[PDB]
Amino acid sequence: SHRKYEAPRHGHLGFLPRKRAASIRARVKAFPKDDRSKPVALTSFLGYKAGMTTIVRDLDRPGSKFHKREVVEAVTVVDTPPVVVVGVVGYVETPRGLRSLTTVWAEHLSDEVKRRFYKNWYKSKKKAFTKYSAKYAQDGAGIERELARIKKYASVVRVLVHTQIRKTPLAQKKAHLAEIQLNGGSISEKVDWAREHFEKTVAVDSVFEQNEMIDAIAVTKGHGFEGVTHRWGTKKLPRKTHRGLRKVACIGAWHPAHVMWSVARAGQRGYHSRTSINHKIYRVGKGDDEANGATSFDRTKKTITPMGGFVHYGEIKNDFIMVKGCIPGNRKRIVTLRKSLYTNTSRKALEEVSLKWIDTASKFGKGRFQTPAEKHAFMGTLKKDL
Amino acid sequence: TKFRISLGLPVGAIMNCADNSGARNLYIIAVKGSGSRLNRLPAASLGDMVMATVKKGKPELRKKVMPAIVVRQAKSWRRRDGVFLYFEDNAGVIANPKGEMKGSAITGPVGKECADLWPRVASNSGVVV
Amino acid sequence: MKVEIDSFSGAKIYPGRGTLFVRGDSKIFRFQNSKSASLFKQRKNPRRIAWTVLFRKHHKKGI
Amino acid sequence: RGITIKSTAISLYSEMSDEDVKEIKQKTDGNSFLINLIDSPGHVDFSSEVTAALRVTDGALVVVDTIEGVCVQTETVLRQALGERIKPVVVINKVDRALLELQVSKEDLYQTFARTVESVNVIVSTYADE
RNA sequence: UUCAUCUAGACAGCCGGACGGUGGCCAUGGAAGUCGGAAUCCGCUAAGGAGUGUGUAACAACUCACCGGCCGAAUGAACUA
RNA sequence: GUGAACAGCCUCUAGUUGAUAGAAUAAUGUAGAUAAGGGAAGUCGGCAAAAUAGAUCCGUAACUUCGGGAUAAGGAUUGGC
RNA sequence: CUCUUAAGGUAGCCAAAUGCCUCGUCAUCUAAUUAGUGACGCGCAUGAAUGGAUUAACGAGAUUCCCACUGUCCCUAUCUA
RNA sequence: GCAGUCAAGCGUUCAUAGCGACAUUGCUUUUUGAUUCUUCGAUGUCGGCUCUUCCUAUCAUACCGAAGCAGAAUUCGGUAAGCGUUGGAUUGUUCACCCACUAAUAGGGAACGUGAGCUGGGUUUAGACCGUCGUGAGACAGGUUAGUUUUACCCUACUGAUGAAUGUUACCGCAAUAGUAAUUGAACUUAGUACGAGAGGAACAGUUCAUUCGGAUAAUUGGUUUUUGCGGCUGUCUGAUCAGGCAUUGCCGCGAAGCUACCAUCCGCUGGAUUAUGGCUGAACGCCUCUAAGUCAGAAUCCAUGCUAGAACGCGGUGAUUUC
Ligand SMILES: Nc1nc2c(ncn2[C@@H]2O[C@H](COP(=O)(O)OP(=O)(O)OP(=O)(O)O)[C@@H](O)[C@H]2O)c(=O)[nH]1
Ligand SMILES: [K+]
Ligand SMILES: [K+]
Ligand SMILES: [K+]
Ligand SMILES: [Mg+2]
Ligand SMILES: [Mg+2]
Ligand SMILES: [Mg+2]
Ligand SMILES: [Mg+2]
Ligand SMILES: [Mg+2]
Ligand SMILES: [Mg+2]
Ligand SMILES: [Mg+2]
Ligand SMILES: [Mg+2]
Ligand SMILES: [Mg+2]
Ligand SMILES: [Mg+2]
Ligand SMILES: [Mg+2]
Ligand SMILES: [Mg+2]
Ligand SMILES: [Mg+2]
Ligand SMILES: [Mg+2]
Ligand SMILES: [Mg+2]
Ligand SMILES: [Mg+2]
Ligand SMILES: [Mg+2]
Ligand SMILES: [Mg+2]
Ligand SMILES: [Mg+2]
Ligand SMILES: [Mg+2]
Ligand SMILES: [Mg+2]
Ligand SMILES: [Mg+2]
Ligand SMILES: [Mg+2]
Ligand SMILES: [Mg+2]
Ligand SMILES: [Mg+2]
Ligand SMILES: [Mg+2]
Ligand SMILES: [Mg+2]
Ligand SMILES: [Mg+2]
Ligand SMILES: [Mg+2]
Ligand SMILES: [Mg+2]
Ligand SMILES: [Mg+2]
Ligand SMILES: [Mg+2]
Ligand SMILES: [Mg+2]
Ligand SMILES: [Mg+2]
Repeated sequence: SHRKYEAPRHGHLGFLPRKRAASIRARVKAFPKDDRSKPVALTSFLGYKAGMTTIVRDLDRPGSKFHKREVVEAVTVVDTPPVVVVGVVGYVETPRGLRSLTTVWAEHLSDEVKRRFYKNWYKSKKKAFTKYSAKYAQDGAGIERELARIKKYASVVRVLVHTQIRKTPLAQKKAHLAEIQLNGGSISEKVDWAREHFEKTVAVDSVFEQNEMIDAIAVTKGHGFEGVTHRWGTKKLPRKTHRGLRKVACIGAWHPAHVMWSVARAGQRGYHSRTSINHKIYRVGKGDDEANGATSFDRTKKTITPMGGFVHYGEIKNDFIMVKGCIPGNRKRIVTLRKSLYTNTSRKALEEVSLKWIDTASKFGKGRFQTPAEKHAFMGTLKKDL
Repeated sequence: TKFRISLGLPVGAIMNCADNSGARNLYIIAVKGSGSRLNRLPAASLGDMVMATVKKGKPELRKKVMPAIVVRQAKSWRRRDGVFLYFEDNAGVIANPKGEMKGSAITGPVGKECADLWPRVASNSGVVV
Repeated sequence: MKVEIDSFSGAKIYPGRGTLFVRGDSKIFRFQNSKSASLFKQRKNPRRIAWTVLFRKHHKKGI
Repeated sequence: RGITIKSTAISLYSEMSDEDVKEIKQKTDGNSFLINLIDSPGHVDFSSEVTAALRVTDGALVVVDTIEGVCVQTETVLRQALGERIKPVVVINKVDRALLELQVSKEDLYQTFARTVESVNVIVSTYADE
């Protein structure tokens, strides 16, 4: 017989399987469509989620009941140190998909990126790329021919870049290596861009701008084995239920005489690769620029780092991208931010935010003070110091 | 017309009658503009128009359904400006389907969004928030 | 925007922080945290709770 | 509602110049006039108060829309004025409407006025006694 | 398969006429071909129904049967499986 | 000892330290709890849970077999020195 | 006025744990009630120690409503063993 | 139960806008019958809750054709199952009825889906009362009350999780295949405009929100307390103090972290081909004709862009590859 009461399905079948991602770094499965008139530029960047805070900004939304007055908005801050270009990968179009023709790496690789190629760095002999570095003996004749093949072929060109993770407070110490597609015309210039940029750093200012809508690709926070009630949002069974109530009552009809893929069942929740789109950047702040967390209306000399440091992450000392709302992944986790795959014109994009105030109070509690100066000015003299 | 306000008055809630129409409380039975979902109770927020009955009040106001407008919520809700606020009690005013109040005066404050949504409630209100 | 003042303890309230309570007499009470909110609902005296700025002023602390 | 349901009297004071008082084919004296103005209702459902208004007055301000032209009620309300021997003066209204909506370029506006007056004058011609 | 039109000009196509007795009789508040019952006539006729429809309160005004003008060779209808 | 008390809790004499253990703390369970706003809208059904609770003082209805109902209901107080 | 019995259900009571029709009719209770209560009674098939009716008090008896109360639920979440 | 053919008539005229008699042709197996083929060394028998999928005989939403379509509203129909289809009073109930919101509260199957998923209100053991029937034991699709819902650790299915082998190991990639997602409403403006005598009353474009769903996330707010973190309190014990033990976490207030809440916040993409349909040229059939050749636009459709997984016997590139 019929369900007797219609209700929307619990969970989304397009996010299957709900398994652990194969890597702690989420894969960028699509890059922006290449427009061969624009200059050569990175279409993505590599950063690490530091934490969240709040801001105040005037809402610029004509037609809204609440236009031109102040809104408090949550923002996620991602530490984004400049990425070092260490390679170049070419992809030629084949009737079976894209295929990597060849990859040309930089002459000298830092131990940070070399650590990625070892599971046991402490006892290794660090022989990686030592014969490859000999390819640059006198003129790099093999290298220039290898790049020439990329120009003659390889309709898609990607640079191999790695995070400068020793600049982050993370104890990881091992960089994350990823391929970023080079958009912009004249593929030959793409290889010229990559070859010129070997061993060179690329800053987040050259990828992202204020007010830009970007895509967050990250592996969500893992939660281990989870019951159906929280994994899918299924209704809790009554208290009277025997053998437990945090279950799905009917997992299938008699026929088909099988459990169907569409039935919510217990398993791993989280640690999934997600690509969340249309998150607006509110800040592209600079690590060397003291008073990061200040705005044109505050001017107070305070960095973006909250009082006592970002909880579970540490202090931010590099370039950071502040996005509106939240992004997949937890603190300290590698995240990749890419360009929007389309041109969004809906007055939520193209809306030019100007921050009025940034919350720098401690996230380690019910923070009362933005800066240590304010704490002294409020409480006055203490017995320990001050 | 209104941003989403944390619902704190599901169907069956009894709130204080805030006008001078002679009723002492309103018993919510439905919410205008409420959605549909299996097992989900329709719930009212600040400024919402509901259908209500008079449980205590003047005898001719009782035993019949009438529109009401919620003027105080008492359930913490979040404005866009970050302020989580709530009143001391739940309170609404009897009104016609067109939003015009049956009574002539307000006892207690009135929510900002309720005053914005209903000019008659705003006009009969004193201090707001 | 403009920083408000906790009605119970006198602590500065920054945008988005704490809670707001409108009494039946329409009086506004802004609380910087659940501790101050709970103490106010418990009806403790700010003059008597030893860490509030009003207590410190009444006892000539800090000045 | 947006409609007129009654006929309310209002009194108006009007000063003018000497040069147009000379342009009057009526025995007059002075330079000031007093107007007793009635706002009749347009609906046929309230077409009795306009009869009361017409009896208590002597002139009729026949307002005509240039968009809709001569309507059924303009037919009716002017007929009763002519039955009471009321002299009508016609004003063509909503010319702004025709100039933003109909986009009449140079001659269509003149022709609408021409057709309007002809249709109005037909009404007074056949319902006027000698 | 059967029956019809057809170089003395078939079908289709486009164009012209579609009258007079006469607003036929009776009814109808009005009924003039065209709300109705009945009468389904005559004359001029290449031809026109006491009308094929639209339409008017009723007239009117178009339209169609009907006959012609242009082209010149096939065409139409009803059935069978 | 607290306490009206052989109630519950702690201690003195006496007795025992006997139940296979070690490591983590997934789901679902068993047992114990808490939860903003609403307050039975859940459900066959207030099932389960919560709420009340001791003592002192005030006050206590309908009905009644006059004996009760009755701790009716409804209230106020309680520490230390 | 009849047919008819041993006598033809009296006092009482009822859609009652007894009424099919039936979710009976009216009133009240609710926003809405096959529930509850108060009435009516040609009552399939109520009824007088096969005891009728009414009863204070009592009941881990069945049912209805109200206040309070609360995760029963909106809508789930967290913690401990 | 649903759908057709003919058209005497209804529909002011007018068989076919919408209907449609007398007849007649069918379809379906959510009705109930008919039968007794399977099951009596036993397929757990109603209803509700939960959850998934499927059908379309489509209530709403998308695009349209027709009207006895002026507007609005409404009615008939087409492509269409993509996406929704509720909260409650009574009753075990399915069903029914009413209140109310809603865009709508469409109909159904999946062993009349679903009891080693629950519950047990009903039916349907044994106890008990009443009415009727019976001399009686007892009977009642008559009413009422109480009445044990057992087992998974096996295989498969599903959800997750490892894993030998391809020289080894490590990194960066491709995407065959499989899945897929967004839904709907309100307000302002157009505009009191089109239309209409009037009453009334749109629609395209644009803007701000909201509903349902989905995926994340904890800046703030709320919850959570074994942080047994601080403080307070009771009883007892350590001679008193200080400091503490016990009261199965002794209780109370606050409480950071983590987890978590439409109880909190953010986000949820755009190109083509098509269906119905409306058309272009143009015969068949000197005319006509959206159709026959050909062709334009066009739906919540389909396929793609995008998102998820990465074939563990699909593949590529790249680094190092055991002086002993
Ligand atoms: N655009 C435009 N609108 C006009 C003009 N004149 C009148 N109107 C519209 O016509 C409507 C009716 O006019 P009003 O004067 O307000 O009232 P009224 O004409 O008396 O109508 P009733 O009271 O019902 O008889 C108004 O609401 C105007 O919007 C005009 O000149 N231009
Ligand atoms: K059997
Ligand atoms: K917390
Ligand atoms: K102690
Ligand atoms: Mg359904
Ligand atoms: Mg049980
Ligand atoms: Mg914190
Ligand atoms: Mg339900
Ligand atoms: Mg907290
Ligand atoms: Mg007027
Ligand atoms: Mg006629
Ligand atoms: Mg004692
Ligand atoms: Mg609660
Ligand atoms: Mg509460
Ligand atoms: Mg209450
Ligand atoms: Mg209920
Ligand atoms: Mg229910
Ligand atoms: Mg109980
Ligand atoms: Mg008492
Ligand atoms: Mg009593
Ligand atoms: Mg009797
Ligand atoms: Mg009876
Ligand atoms: Mg009764
Ligand atoms: Mg009830
Ligand atoms: Mg008896
Ligand atoms: Mg069996
Ligand atoms: Mg079985
Ligand atoms: Mg169909
Ligand atoms: Mg079954
Ligand atoms: Mg089963
Ligand atoms: Mg079972
Ligand atoms: Mg039972
Ligand atoms: Mg007997
Ligand atoms: Mg969630
Ligand atoms: Mg001890
Ligand atoms: Mg054509
Ligand atoms: Mg064709
Ligand atoms: Mg593989």
